[PDB]
Amino acid sequence: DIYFRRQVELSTMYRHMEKHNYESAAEAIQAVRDNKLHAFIWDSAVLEFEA
Amino acid sequence: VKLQESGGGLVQPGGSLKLSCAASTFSSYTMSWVRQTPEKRLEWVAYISNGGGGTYYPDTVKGRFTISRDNAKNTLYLQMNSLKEDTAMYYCARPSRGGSSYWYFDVWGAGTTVTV
Amino acid sequence: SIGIAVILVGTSDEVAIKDAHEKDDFHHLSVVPRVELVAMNETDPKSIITRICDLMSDRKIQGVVFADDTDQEAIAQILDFISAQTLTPILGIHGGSSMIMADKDESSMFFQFGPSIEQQASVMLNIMEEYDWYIFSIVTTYFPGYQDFVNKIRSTIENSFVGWELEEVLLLDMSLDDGDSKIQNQLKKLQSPIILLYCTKEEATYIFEVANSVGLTGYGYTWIVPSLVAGDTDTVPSEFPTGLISVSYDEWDYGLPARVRDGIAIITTAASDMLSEHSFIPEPKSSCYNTHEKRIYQSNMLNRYLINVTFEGRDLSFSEDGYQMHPKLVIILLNKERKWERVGKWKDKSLQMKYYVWPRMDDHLSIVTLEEAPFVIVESVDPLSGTCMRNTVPCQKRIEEPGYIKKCCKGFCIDILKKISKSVKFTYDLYLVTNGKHGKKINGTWNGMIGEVVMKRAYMA
Amino acid sequence: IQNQLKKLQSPIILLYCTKEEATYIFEVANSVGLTGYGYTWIVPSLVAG
Amino acid sequence: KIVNIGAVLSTRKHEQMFREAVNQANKRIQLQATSVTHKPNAIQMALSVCEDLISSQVYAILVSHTPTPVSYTAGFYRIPVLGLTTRMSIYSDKSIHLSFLRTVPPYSHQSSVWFEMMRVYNWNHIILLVSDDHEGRAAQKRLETLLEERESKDNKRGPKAEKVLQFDPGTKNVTALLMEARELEARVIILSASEDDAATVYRAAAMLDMTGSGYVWLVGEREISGNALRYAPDGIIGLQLINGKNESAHISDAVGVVAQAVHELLEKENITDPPRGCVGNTNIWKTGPLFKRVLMSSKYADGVTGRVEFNEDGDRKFAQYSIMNLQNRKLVQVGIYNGTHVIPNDRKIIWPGGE
Amino acid sequence: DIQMTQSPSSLSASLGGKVTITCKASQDINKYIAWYQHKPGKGPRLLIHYTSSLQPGIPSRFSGSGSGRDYSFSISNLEPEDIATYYCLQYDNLYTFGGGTKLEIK
Amino acid sequence: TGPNDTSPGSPRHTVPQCCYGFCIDLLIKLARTMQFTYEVHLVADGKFGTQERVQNSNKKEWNGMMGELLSGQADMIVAPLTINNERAQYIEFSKPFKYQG
Repeated sequence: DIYFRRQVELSTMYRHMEKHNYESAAEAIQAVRDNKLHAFIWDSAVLEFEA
Repeated sequence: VKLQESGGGLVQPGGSLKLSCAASTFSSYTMSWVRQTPEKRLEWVAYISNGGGGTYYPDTVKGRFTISRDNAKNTLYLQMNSLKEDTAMYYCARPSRGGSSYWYFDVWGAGTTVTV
Repeated sequence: SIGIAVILVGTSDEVAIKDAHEKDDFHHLSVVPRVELVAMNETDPKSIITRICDLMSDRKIQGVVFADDTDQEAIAQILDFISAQTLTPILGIHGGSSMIMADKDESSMFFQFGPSIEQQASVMLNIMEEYDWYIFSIVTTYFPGYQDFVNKIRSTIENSFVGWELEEVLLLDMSLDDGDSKIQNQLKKLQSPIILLYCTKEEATYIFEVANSVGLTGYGYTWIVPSLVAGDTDTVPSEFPTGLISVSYDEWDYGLPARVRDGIAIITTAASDMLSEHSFIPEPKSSCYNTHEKRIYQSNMLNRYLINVTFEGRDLSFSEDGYQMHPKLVIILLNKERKWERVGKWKDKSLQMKYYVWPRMDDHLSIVTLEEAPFVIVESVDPLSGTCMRNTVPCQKRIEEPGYIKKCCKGFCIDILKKISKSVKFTYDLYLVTNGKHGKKINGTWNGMIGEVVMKRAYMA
Repeated sequence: IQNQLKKLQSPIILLYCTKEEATYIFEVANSVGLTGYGYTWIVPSLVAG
Repeated sequence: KIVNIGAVLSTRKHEQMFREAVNQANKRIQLQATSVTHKPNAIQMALSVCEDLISSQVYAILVSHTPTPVSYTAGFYRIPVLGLTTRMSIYSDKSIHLSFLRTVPPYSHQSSVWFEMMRVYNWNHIILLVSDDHEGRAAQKRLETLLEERESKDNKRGPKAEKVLQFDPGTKNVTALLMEARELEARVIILSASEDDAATVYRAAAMLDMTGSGYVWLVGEREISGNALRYAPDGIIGLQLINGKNESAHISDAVGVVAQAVHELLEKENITDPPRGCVGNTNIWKTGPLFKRVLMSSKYADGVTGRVEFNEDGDRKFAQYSIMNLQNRKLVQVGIYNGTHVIPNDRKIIWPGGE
Repeated sequence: DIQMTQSPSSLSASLGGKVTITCKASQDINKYIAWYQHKPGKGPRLLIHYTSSLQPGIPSRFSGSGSGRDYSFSISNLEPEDIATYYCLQYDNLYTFGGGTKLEIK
Repeated sequence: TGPNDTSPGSPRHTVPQCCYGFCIDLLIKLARTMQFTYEVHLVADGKFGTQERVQNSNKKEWNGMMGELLSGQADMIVAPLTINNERAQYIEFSKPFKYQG
């Protein structure tokens, strides 16, 4: 959220991101598998282990 | 502006006589009126504000009296019930400097009687 | 009963002021007011105080309402001194006390003005978020309380969507007012279109001569001219061009007797709150020079009551010394050598401005378009700001209604035009078609975009 | 000379003149503040030798 | 050319100091006299303003040693800077008074006196207790202006303190704040509160044993009254200003710096005069800033016991101290202070509590 | 409510004598005083304000002093067109009245 | 020492929990190397620390974990905490464990 609000070219993307964010990693990880959330953005050193 | 009373009588023993005092600006002006004893005492009767509210009496005639006013016809309305031991004269008095407060009148009425 | 004293100093019409309040029926409340008029050719400070406390013994006066034909920067600040000495409320709008900021006492009982100077800066931010104006420069002298003010409008960061854009604050010492070796060395930052200037009228009269001496004339305008500090639109010298953009509440007061009646209602509502919660009336002070302690300790419930009171949809919760949240504010138009008047409207969040263009001391085009796939994309506006961030256009669509809300336009050709505008020199008047018949020729005539081409409407398409 | 400036916010300024009119115009440049900035750039020796 | 000299407090010092002072300044350029004492407090002393100013305020502002109401009344009239030996901290508020000048440093001005302590006995673990008043916030701003120094360019620019507190419950709660402050490893205490609050932290430090070994105390001015109020045995370090109780030296240096200002203003030409009385008048008078100018551009070595200078705010700029500490219930005097010089000692530092 | 009591019962004096009648209320009035005089059947005439301020048209025959809740009102040098009866008014709360006395001439 | 918010809605009941893993093993090695007595208590909310302008004023506090580092609730952060320009304004870091994106 810092990297997106820092960037201006991604600002509209962040404005599309403001209405669907989550509070924890496992919440979005479980929500991707229930097809309510088509994509998720996080670090490689957790998502590559989780995959 | 001058004050003129009307509605004088005590024709029913124990009745109700709505007396009045008309005026000829009295809308920002409060009202309170006076009966006179055989000892001539200018005892107070009732209290209204200029806007109809603030309906009060002194301790002489409390409990029996129904009070209102109309600033359009510039008149007071109160029925006399407990003056039945008096041969009183009533006048109206419009207190000076207006408002919902009270001040020192020279603006008094004419003076009419209520006799039983 | 409570005692409210009104005092007018200077030539005024006490009849309209008298008549306004004596028709206000304050019944349906527990306490009723008690007015007291006092006029006005006496103008020493000592006579004013020794008149107030000269009265203050005969009648139970809970307070004083003074007037708008004085100079209150001087005498009036000592009201918080005498207020905390007397524990009696004093309200009002009036005179020379235009947005006074000071370190008044804790035990003073007095609220005044309207918005704060930072709430004023917030509406100045809502102004710069109407036309996306971005501050290139601020210039303020060393007042005893300016630099904290600017360092608070600086610390009020604005989150992106927008340029935050400070680039220079400038504090100049006006003791050593060498305009050659100080104001010249502090310039060169004036090559920029926006300069903020927070000062007084007399030092502006000096510094506008210095700005004319260097060449800060053409450039058009120099930007913020805060009205509430140096408030005399009638007798301002003008040694510059136009000026007066800014905001006060100081509409020529259609509401001044209404302000008096509203304040009386505020006081009576606070006393009604005390009678509903504790009921006891603190007796007002009865002297100034004799036995001046006068039932020394008093319940601090009135300072809490002065803030918790509000009057129906109008008076705000009165917390910061008298600095309210949403009082009515106005915007002024723009010349001092021809005493121009109010041109804007502000109400409680919103701004309405009926000029739409910046004057400057022909490259203005109307441009008519059409919504399609990704060349000109039309989307709705933000529900929090009204304007558009990346879309940067009005697109004043007609329904006619050229005041219908300025729907945002995106897409490819708009991104081309925003480069072509900086390429030569442009100014948009962007709007949509209405008949919906773009590129059509019927018997005799053309319709749609070519229809507004053949009608010679100073156009592109 | 004041209305023709403001272009001096820039690091390089060429100046082709004579010594006497440079003596005038260097007073004007000192009057506006064209001192610090360091140097002002071309001072052609062969003209005012 | 027969100037006036005001006074406000009481009828012993008017008799020395006033008839003697007009004859002292008469060597310059002539003077005379009216003076009063102002015996009751609020507003009765504010009542008798401009019973004396009816022709004194053309050439004199009444000066002497709660000192705050008459400065507000007789400071309305565009009245230049006065030097009065008060205890106003609230004298850096240059809008609400065009007229103040200290002749004694304020309650907050012990801070750079502390800042020079950071060098001798360099310690970098400081819990600084600070009251929630405007005075405390002013002292906070001054000490942060002192912290924001040494910015060039040896393990530190200087000792940055551990933390500070805010401490609203002066008379109610010290134990919770001190229980949290015991944990932070710091052993240096800066305490700036009232003398009754000093007699209260006398409770909570003694119950937590935060007055013993290592616990160095750095008190404000109103702790030397607290020794009476009953404050704990030793290792507390306190400061004390050179005479502010021998007021004759104050009125003498006052008469020297006003005789220098009268002689400095008398040599000029456009000395326009304010109107008389206060009878509806406004003393809007262009030589007011000139009075600040004539005072701000001259020195003042004249006097009896020491060099007195003036700052941009109106402080003394010099810090002359006798520094004490209570060595078993008595204030033994240790070295003294003189601005930027050394603190030349003549005694032995005990150390707090045991050692 | 506050109640007043005037006193006592008599104004027995000759032509040009001296009499005094007292305003006595149950509560503090802060010099809230008035004074009225009337014939039997004619109607009151104002005398006195806050500082015993007399009325234009009313002569200097009437003076008074007092404070707080107790007030005295003195009449002297009386011409017998003032065959009257004197009455006191307080208005701390809305209005207040007591007994008052009547004038006879001997 | 687990959070009080053991069920992340209303109730606040702190309990001793137990932890293990990567950072715990490296902390074991660093504490054994540098003679560290240490306690570990979890974070208040779980929002990784960020900056925002709070209380509609001129105050910027740090939410979450980094505010607890700033407020003296801890002195070291041993967690997967990324390196940013905004956190490293006044918070010293180390050589960063890994390389990822």
